[PDB]
Amino acid sequence: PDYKFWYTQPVPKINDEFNESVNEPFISDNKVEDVRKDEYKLPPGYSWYVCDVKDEKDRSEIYTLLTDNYVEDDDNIFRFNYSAEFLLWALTSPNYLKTWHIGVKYDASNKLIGFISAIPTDICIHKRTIKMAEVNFLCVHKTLRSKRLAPVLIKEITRRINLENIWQAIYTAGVYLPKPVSDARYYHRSINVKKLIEIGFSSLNSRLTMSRAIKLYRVEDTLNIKNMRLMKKKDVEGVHKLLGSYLEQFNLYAVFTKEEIAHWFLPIENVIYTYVNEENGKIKDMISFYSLPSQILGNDKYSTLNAAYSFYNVTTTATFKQLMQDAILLAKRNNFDVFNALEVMQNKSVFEDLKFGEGDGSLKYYLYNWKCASFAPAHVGIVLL
Ligand SMILES: CCCCCCCCCCCCCC(=O)SCCNC(=O)CCNC(=O)[C@H](O)C(C)(C)COP(=O)(O)OP(=O)(O)OC[C@H]1O[C@@H](n2cnc3c(N)ncnc32)[C@H](O)[C@@H]1OP(=O)(O)O
Ligand SMILES: Cc1nn(C)c(C)c1CCOc1c(-c2ccc3c(c2)c(CN(C)C)nn3C)ccc(F)c1F
Ligand SMILES: [Cl-]
Repeated sequence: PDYKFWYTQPVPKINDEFNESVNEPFISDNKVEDVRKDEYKLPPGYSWYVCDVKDEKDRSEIYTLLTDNYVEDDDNIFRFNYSAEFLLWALTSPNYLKTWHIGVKYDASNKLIGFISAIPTDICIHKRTIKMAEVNFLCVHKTLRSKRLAPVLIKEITRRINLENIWQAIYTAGVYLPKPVSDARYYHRSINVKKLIEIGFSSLNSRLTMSRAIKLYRVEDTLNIKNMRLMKKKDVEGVHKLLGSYLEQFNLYAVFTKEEIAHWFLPIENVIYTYVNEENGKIKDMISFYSLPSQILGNDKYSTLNAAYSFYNVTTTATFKQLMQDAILLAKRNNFDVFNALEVMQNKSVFEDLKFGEGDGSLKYYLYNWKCASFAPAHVGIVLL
């Protein structure tokens, strides 16, 4: 309603809208020399802490903070449980900066109570490519909510990003803020349907008995693209071409270098899965999904929902439906309970046929210090972790 913090920031007002001829910063001609060199003031008893995510102990402190205090679903039934190895992968992409991994400690206990992170990436927005920061993993301890700590974290990481002569950022949130460039509902494809029913993720009715639900979501254990196999280092050049060509159609996407392709797609158990179809030495199809479990709050039988999240998928030798059918199958083969996807890129066109259910909310895409026309989520070509 009031947006007292966000209306001090270079972002659109709630009722602002720009036509497609507008694609530029709110504030231009920024000078690194004029950026503040002092850290933002914290309340007494709290201090900034630079986290070394490559140090197991520092990384474990971040892991604990998020496990206990990060995103929950709208009904406080699930809480994200990013693994420590996932956080390593998500935060140490090519040319990342340690000083963009910012913690807040409570001095008396020496314990982390706040975190925010960014990584650098080239972002193409309406065909214009801008060096940006991708902001993620903003988290304040549950006991310290609504004390205006989040604006301090946001202003401090803004300052540190500006020190590197970067003046734009991309971020996503479930909360509505000024002002989304796009808004994407999420959908869920049941794989282990008995577990999903028992934990309250899915439901039954008189027409859909347990046995009927299990049969509805049963899948054939045979791939439409028979040679889909785990990506290897030799495939980096081919994935770079296949995905890079595909993404140029969208209004918002990351312009991956080959080093970034290797980092974001080479498979890591329980973190990132990429499968490729190689034909005549060329990569002609790819499937990828990442592992993001949710802790199941207060369930005595199951502690974790094992969820695969659709990442980037491209096909040239099958239909997109056939490709995403294989994606579901590959997630099932890797013991995931549910396959989750946003209505971005071509995804929505397969949701009905492949038996996805609509979820309870949406993920909003935002840019910082950029004015441009908004667009439908099918024009979004980027997925943030
Ligand atoms: C050039 C470089 C620029 C770099 C920066 C680019 C921007 C990056 C922006 C960050 C991108 C994050 C990407 C992700 O990580 S999205 C993941 C967000 N994390 C969670 O949801 C975890 C669980 N919740 C929490 O930890 C806290 O509730 C957080 C920390 C989220 C808010 O803490 P708290 O609830 O204790 O609130 P407060 O009293 O301190 O602060 C209230 C103010 O903060 C605004 N708020 C609330 N939630 C969010 C949110 N998710 N993005 C942006 N702003 C948010 C809110 O509208 C209000 O402002 P205004 O309404 O009064 O104006
Ligand atoms: C399961 C589950 N367990 N928990 C704890 C939730 C919230 C869910 C729903 C997940 O919804 C998503 C999200 C999705 C939706 C909201 C999100 C997120 C992802 C993120 C993480 N990144 C993108 C910032 N933050 N927020 C607020 C992104 C892509 C999807 F395909 C989803 F199904
Ligand atoms: Cl200020």
